[PDB]
Amino acid sequence: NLEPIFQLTFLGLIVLAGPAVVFVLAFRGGDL
Amino acid sequence: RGWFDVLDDWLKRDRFVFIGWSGLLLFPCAFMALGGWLTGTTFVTSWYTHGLASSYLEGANFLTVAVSSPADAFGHSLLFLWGPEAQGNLTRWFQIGGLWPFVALHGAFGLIGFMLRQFEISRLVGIRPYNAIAFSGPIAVFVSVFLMYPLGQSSWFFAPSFGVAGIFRFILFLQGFHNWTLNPFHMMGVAGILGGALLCAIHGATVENTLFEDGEDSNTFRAFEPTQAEETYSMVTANRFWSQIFGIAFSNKRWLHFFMLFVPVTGLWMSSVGIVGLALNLRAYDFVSQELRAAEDPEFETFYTKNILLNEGMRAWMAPQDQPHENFIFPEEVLPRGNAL
Amino acid sequence: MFAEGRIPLWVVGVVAGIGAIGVLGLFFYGAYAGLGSSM
Amino acid sequence: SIVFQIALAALVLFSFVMVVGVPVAYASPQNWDRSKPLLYLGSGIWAILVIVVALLNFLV
Amino acid sequence: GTTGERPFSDIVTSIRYWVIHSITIPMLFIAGWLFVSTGLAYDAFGTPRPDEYFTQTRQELPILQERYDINQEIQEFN
Amino acid sequence: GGRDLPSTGFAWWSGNARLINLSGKLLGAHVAHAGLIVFWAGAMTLFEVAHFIPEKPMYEQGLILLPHIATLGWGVGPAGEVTDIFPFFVVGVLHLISSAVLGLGGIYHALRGPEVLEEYSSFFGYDWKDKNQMTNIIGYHLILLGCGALLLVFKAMFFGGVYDTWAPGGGDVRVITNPTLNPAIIFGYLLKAPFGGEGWIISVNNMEDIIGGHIWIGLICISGGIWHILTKPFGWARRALIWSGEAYLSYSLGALSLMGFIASVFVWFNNTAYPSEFYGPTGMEASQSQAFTFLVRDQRLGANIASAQGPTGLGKYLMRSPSGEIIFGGETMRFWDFRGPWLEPLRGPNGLDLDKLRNDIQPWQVRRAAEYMTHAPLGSLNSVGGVITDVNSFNYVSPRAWLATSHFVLGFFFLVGHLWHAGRARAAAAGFEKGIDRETEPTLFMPDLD
Amino acid sequence: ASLWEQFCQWVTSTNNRIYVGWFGTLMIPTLLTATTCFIIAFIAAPPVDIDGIREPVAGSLLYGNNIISGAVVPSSNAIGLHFYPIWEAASLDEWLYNGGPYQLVVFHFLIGIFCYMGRQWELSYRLGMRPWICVAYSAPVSAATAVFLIYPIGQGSFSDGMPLGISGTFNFMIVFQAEHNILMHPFHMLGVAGVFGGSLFSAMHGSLVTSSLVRETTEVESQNYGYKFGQEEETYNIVAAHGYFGRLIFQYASFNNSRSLHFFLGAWPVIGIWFTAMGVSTMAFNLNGFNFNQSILDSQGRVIGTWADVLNRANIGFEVMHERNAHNFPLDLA
Amino acid sequence: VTYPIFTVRWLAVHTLAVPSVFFVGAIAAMQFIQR
Amino acid sequence: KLPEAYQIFDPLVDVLPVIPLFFLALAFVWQAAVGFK
Ligand code: CLA
Ligand code: CLA
Ligand code: CLA
Ligand code: CLA
Ligand code: CLA
Ligand SMILES: CC1=C(/C=C/C(C)=C/C=C/C(C)=C/C=C/C=C(C)/C=C/C=C(C)/C=C/C2=C(C)CCCC2(C)C)C(C)(C)CCC1
Ligand SMILES: CC1=C(/C=C/C(C)=C/C=C/C(C)=C/C=C/C=C(C)/C=C/C=C(C)/C=C/C2=C(C)CCCC2(C)C)C(C)(C)CCC1
Ligand SMILES: CC1=C(/C=C/C(C)=C/C=C/C(C)=C/C=C/C=C(C)/C=C/C=C(C)/C=C/C2=C(C)CCCC2(C)C)C(C)(C)CCC1
Ligand SMILES: CC1=C(/C=C/C(C)=C\C=C/C(C)=C/C=C/C=C(C)/C=C/C=C(C)\C=C\C2=C(C)CCCC2(C)C)C(C)(C)CCC1
Ligand code: OEX
Ligand SMILES: [Ca+2]
Ligand SMILES: [Cl-]
Ligand SMILES: [Cl-]
Ligand SMILES: [Fe+2]
Repeated sequence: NLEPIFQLTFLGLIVLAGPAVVFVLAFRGGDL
Repeated sequence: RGWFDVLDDWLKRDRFVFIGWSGLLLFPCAFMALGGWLTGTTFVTSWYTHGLASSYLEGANFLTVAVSSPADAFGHSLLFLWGPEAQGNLTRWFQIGGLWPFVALHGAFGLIGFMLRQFEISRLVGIRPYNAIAFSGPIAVFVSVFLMYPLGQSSWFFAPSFGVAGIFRFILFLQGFHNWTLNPFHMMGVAGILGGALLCAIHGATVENTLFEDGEDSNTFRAFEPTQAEETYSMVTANRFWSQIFGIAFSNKRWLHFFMLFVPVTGLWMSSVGIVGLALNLRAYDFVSQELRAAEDPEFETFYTKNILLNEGMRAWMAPQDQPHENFIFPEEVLPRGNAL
Repeated sequence: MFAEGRIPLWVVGVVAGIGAIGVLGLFFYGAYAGLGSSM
Repeated sequence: SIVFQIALAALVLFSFVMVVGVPVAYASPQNWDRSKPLLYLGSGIWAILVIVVALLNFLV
Repeated sequence: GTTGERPFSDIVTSIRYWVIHSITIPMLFIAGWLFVSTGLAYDAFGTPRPDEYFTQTRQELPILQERYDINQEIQEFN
Repeated sequence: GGRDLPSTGFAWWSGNARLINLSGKLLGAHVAHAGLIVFWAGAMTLFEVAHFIPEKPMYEQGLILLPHIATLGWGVGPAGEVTDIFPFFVVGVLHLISSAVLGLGGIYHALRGPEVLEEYSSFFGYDWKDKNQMTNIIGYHLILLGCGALLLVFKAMFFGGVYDTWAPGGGDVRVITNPTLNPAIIFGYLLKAPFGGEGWIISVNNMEDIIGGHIWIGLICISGGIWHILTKPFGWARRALIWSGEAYLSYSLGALSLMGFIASVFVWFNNTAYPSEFYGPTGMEASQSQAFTFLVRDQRLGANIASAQGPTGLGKYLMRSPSGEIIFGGETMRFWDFRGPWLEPLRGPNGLDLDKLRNDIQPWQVRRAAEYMTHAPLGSLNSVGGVITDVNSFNYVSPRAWLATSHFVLGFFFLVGHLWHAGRARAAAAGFEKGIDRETEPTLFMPDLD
Repeated sequence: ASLWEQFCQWVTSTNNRIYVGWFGTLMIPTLLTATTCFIIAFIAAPPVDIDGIREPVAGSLLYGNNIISGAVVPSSNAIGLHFYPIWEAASLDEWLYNGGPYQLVVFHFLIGIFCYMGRQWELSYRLGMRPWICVAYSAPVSAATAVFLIYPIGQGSFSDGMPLGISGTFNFMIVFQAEHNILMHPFHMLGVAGVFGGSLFSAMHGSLVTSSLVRETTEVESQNYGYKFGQEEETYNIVAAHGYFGRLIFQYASFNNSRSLHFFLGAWPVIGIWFTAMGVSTMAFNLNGFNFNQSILDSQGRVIGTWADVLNRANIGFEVMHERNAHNFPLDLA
Repeated sequence: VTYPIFTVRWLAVHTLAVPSVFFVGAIAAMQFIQR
Repeated sequence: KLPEAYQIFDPLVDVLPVIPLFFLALAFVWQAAVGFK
């Protein structure tokens, strides 16, 4: 089916969201 | 410079992984043992030796994989790949349990190599070799349990299988058939291990809670320097604390650390002596006086006699599956069991 | 990234840890599917 | 009924955008002049989104 | 305190290590995969496939009993 | 405030200790964590709703939040059958959205808001030594907790009532009209032995007592809130206690450990605030049900269960408790204190009544006993139900088991945390939390013990 | 000044050979009570009807037990979790027959050990120490509380508490395995790691310190006399021990900070024991070890055994025999 | 600067890591075997 | 299950509750990016 596929897409977007925030702050020079 | 000394120089170089002469024995043998165990638990079955699946390939998990002991039909055959059983056929060698002696023997020689490494490095750096002496404990356990016990028994089949649930099976087997808990030598082993853990905990905590104020941070870890000459914690305060709490205390640091070595090592050695006994079925199975009294007096019950009954039940119910080569056939009506259960 | 020519070590750590978490998740998923799943 | 699904997906997309932006906006004092109003704006919009969804729950 | 070799952090933060390994590591992963998925592991190690634990003529455990002739015994077990 | 070891004296792994004196940053951390709590509530509720089969009992489906909502009287009717799935969904949604708001506020305070609040406002600024301000915050929060208790009371009285498993005609959502304000009962609950047959407050067995105790709790909490707003700690309290942020944390940790232990016991034993309709049987209930199931079966087969002696000479089906009551035989003799709505119609003044056992047992009671016996809170860590020697085909672990185990573990580790922080708070107040000063090592000025 | 102040000064005095303290004012009476009763009962208690089936079990030496088989027997299953003090028995003989000594001893012992942990904190405070030895002690206390209090509570009877005897301990363990599969419980696995590793680290630390002792003696006298009580100079060479160990495994795996090393020595067994205590405490609520019975099926659907199935056979054998007369109904729920 | 690439350490690293990754790929593949 | 209008985002509700685990992980990620100062 597609339930694991959709589930994994949501999970991966979530997994990236946090590290993406940290990486953007580190690269653009925001306070950390 | 003779070739021997040139080799000695190369082997004893200061590198990330010290090799030494002992490494010649340790590293290939340790690698064989570890890779054999991983290979067996990943790919190799026990279907023909035990009638059991024992690898990830068959659906088992970390808790249920094992390099299982070889078939009981081989007695104490060393089961070389080129031996008369497998005759050089690697697949058959896997199927008959050749991996068990492979892992056991390479591990025994890797253990030898590791203790030789302890000796070699101690000699090179210029310290006393008490680490090797301490490691003799694990060596005694490995020799007694993985070599001496099965050699006393009918075959390697009754050796512990190199797996988590295999070890648990060995443990329960020793309880049910040998009453190993009742064995005074196991009792001394238990005392040694529990006392070693106690000593570890209490010493670590005592040191951490009698530290000297040597820094300004709430983080006291950065107030130590490995080259500092002075004690980093107060032995005097520690001694007073434990004297008033427990009644007695260490006053000699050297004695304390020697005791921390002595306790678990002595425990391992005593339990190894007990296992040697069990290899010959020389068990501390029973207290004859209580057995006789119970056989005559049907009102006499102790926790000892209860444990005997548990052992009887375990043997009868487990033997047919645990010893499939025996073709034990126990009809349902001969199985011992309590009421309603 | 923040410095040219090298990867930050923490970026490498995050990626490797995500991969390790993924392999562990795959093994735990496999405990419930296929062989060894009791079904 | 498809408008309800569209509003739901919009709310999830804007919640993702918010989850990403809000910590960066609060953690960049230098670009705080143009990210303080956006904050306001976005919050309002997110609020509006929730409201729409709620109403559409009873419309669908 | 370094015995001579390059520090690991240096190596694994370098571009070249990753150009090499973004290939080598997945290649080994998928080689192990294929080793399993082609059935090669079953044949190499003699491990039964799920349909070969029992046969239409042997319904019981194929426990070895012979001390030296295990090849024939295994082949008769199938 | 610094954000590294040299300027704070705390390592990264103790980095939150850096917040002890940054009141605004600490408020941000607290609000963001509250957001995490509310987020989990909402997300877990939505997950459970999504994974809910509304005609299969809740306890068979790994649900711990939906039973809480059902017990409150939302979405359930007689015997606990799920009427409307929408209230569960609304509770989950509301928590999720407010969690978003709480997280935003916590992030604001932790990341951009003022570092400390004391020079911005006297009302929200606080100092740990400010005994008056600390008691003011206790007072505000005591008022809020009293409000929450009265919210439960209002739901039970005027907003549809709560689920009463003891309801006549069958357990059902009913409106509590006569809560017991009688202080004798309410506070004699607190005086009952924490042992078998008494069960200190775990033994509360009727929604009237629960609602009346909550009315009392609301009044006590609100009056204590006002008391602490308008007073400062007395001399005895000032002399006995440590007055510091870590000390207050340690006190709360002790409190939390106590509460966690109590909740684990509560869910394990109590079937009133935790109806077995939603949480499944208690272990005691399941044992009693097995005894009842086989009493009924053997009686239908013709066994005279009154006079049948078992192998030991005690009655197979019935026996006496040590105080004389007629109870189920077998090992379940230990569980004779059990009371459940399906068993009490057969209990007389002396215990189990032979006449009711012989001609009052209903088919629904037989069905309930079978269900409860087969859902005994026994199960493996990988959720294989039954006794541990059973095989893999029954995927069940009681919610009571999950809740009791988790809350016992949390209670213990919060006792450990209390010990850690109480010891540290004392040592820091006395000024030796960083080690023994070599110059003034106290033991060196102490006489030798012998 | 006042009589109360003088008493306070006495109880909290760091000059007492044994520190008393406020926690001591509870520890000492309760521990002495538990000890006196334990000795008397172990020697001379009559048999106890542990299973509540009028099948009394002889625990004391005078009734035919040796030291290994003797025990203070847990109170009767008929009592369950009821409070059974001496004054609730019609006679001392009744109290003894139903296992009252077990309850007396256990309750006093548990009060005493919690007060012992409090007393450890108290003395560390009086001596100006850091306060966390009692935290390490909370691991054994947690385990003892699990086996004497929490497990009986979850199971609904003090009859299911660990007996106060050697063979009784073994019986407890065997039945616990039969009913909960503790071996296959990861918290017990962590406890085993805790104790095996604690012994490993004890041996390792002791051996490295002993190996790196500074020469201060001759080959005739004990090297222990090289250390003098109350010296600040270090009695061993930690840098030489680090050199050895970092070459035994590799450099970065060896501690060179004694403080971090001793923190690790404290933390490892303590955490392991906390986990195994929590394991016992949660199996008290019958959340048992892993059950992989019949997890592996062949393609047709026949079960292929694993070592877990063999372990289950052993567990069943233990289970069907335990308390052989106590069960009337087919499921061991209580 | 300019350290050797291949060493005894390199060999000790790979001797373990390389079969480890191969085995992990094999076990991953195992996860999707059906009976 | 979820009421009918919402079962397009069933696979998102399936993963929502584990998010606080990721926050705990993100704390360590952030500390790793700052070099664990
Ligand atoms: C509930 C968990 C929690 C919370 C609420 C906090 C909160 C805080 N910590 Mg912290 N910490 C934690 C766990 C937590 N910590 C853990 C587990 C560790 C061990 C790894 C630490 C170790 C630690 C150290 C070493 C320090 C702190 C510090 C701080 C404070 C400053 C934060 C900062 O400036 O860094 C900035 C980080 C960022 C800007 C990265 C982005 C973070 C954002 C908030 C991510 C949010 C994502 C979210 C999905 C977006 C939703 C927004 C909206 C749409 C809803 C702050 C109040 C510092 C301090 O004490 O200040 C003096 C400090 O030095 N902590
Ligand atoms: C316990 C939680 C808590 C506490 C103690 C504070 C405290 C503070 N906040 Mg903050 N905040 C919070 C949560 C909290 N906040 C949350 C969840 C958000 C996200 C919406 C915010 C977003 C926020 C912003 C953007 C700002 C503050 C500011 C402030 C400071 C000034 C307060 C003030 O005078 O405004 C006035 C107070 C009122 C007008 C009272 C209104 C009460 C609320 C809003 C209405 C609802 C009341 C409710 C019924 C009571 C119970 C709540 C219920 C959920 C149980 C102050 C120290 C300001 C600041 O730092 O100044 C420099 C500021 O800029 N907060
Ligand atoms: C979380 C809520 C909360 C908190 C943190 C506090 C905190 C405090 N209160 Mg309190 N209080 C509250 C709610 C709260 N209160 C409510 C709701 C009321 C209304 C009834 C009161 C009415 C009140 C009064 C009249 C007083 C306080 C006082 C105090 C201060 C010292 C009291 C003390 O030492 O504690 C601990 C208690 C003791 C040290 C006395 C010993 C109590 C017994 C011996 C403990 C035994 C308990 C037992 C083991 C547990 C079994 C449970 C049950 C069977 C009893 C302290 C800061 C005192 C103060 O300073 O005045 C401003 C004070 O005189 N409060
Ligand atoms: C409300 C409860 C509470 C609060 C507010 C605090 C707050 C604090 N504690 Mg504390 N503590 C608590 C409960 C609490 N603690 C409990 C219950 C224990 C017993 C275990 C402790 C034991 C403790 C110790 C030993 C120390 C503190 C310390 C501190 C300070 C800094 C801690 C820090 O930065 O965290 C950083 C966060 C981490 C390093 C991450 C820890 C991760 C844990 C160990 C595992 C998480 C397991 C969890 C169940 C999730 C499982 C994951 C699974 C999926 C794999 C800080 C003020 C330090 C201190 O004393 O400061 C002066 C310190 O040394 N605490
Ligand atoms: C009180 C807390 C609690 C309780 C009682 C439950 C109970 C349950 N959950 Mg749940 N959950 C929780 C919190 C809780 N959850 C949290 C915080 C999350 C966010 C991650 C979730 C997300 C979640 C999902 C997605 C699912 C569940 C499911 C379930 C059911 C199956 C349980 C299971 O097999 O898990 C397995 C057991 C384990 C994995 C063991 C966990 C052991 C931890 C690591 C203990 C930590 C030890 C200690 C605290 C370490 C710190 C100490 C330190 C000092 C060293 C069950 C009723 C399932 C279900 O059936 O849905 C309907 C399901 O799919 N939960
Ligand atoms: C058999 C044999 C042999 C040998 C071999 C070898 C030696 C090999 C090998 C091998 C190997 C050597 C393999 C390996 C492996 C591995 C693995 C299988 C792994 C794993 C893992 C994991 C799973 C991990 C996980 C984790 C954890 C849990 C923690 C944290 C995270 C991580 C992820 C890290 C020869 C040929 C000689 C001959 C014949 C016989
Ligand atoms: C500060 C800090 C921190 C912390 C943080 C936190 C703690 C947080 C949080 C937060 C939060 C707490 C959040 C949140 C959120 C939420 C959201 C964002 C939401 C939403 C929404 C939505 C979108 C929904 C939707 C839906 C609906 C409507 C219903 C149906 C279903 C669905 C889901 C679809 C850390 C540690 C990192 C570190 C650094 C510092
Ligand atoms: C709602 C409810 C109810 C009610 C309840 C109540 C009414 C309650 C209460 C309660 C209370 C009213 C409580 C309490 C508490 C207390 C505590 C918990 C305490 C304490 C203590 C302490 C902690 C102290 C300490 C100390 C000492 C000992 C001395 C020195 C100083 C210090 C502070 C350290 C009932 C059951 C009816 C039913 C169910 C529901
Ligand atoms: C409600 C909702 C939402 C929200 C979400 C959120 C709220 C968020 C988030 C998120 C997050 C919050 C994420 C995260 C993450 C993470 C991660 C993935 C991590 C990690 C990792 C690691 C692997 C680490 C590692 C390490 C360690 C720990 C050791 C050392 C260092 C290192 C770094 C190596 C959305 C929008 C979806 C949509 C709608 C619904
Ligand atoms: O009591 Mn001593 O162990 Ca506890 O599981 Mn039911 O109960 Mn009797 O049968 Mn098996
Ligand atoms: Ca779904
Ligand atoms: Cl027994
Ligand atoms: Cl029974
Ligand atoms: Fe030491």
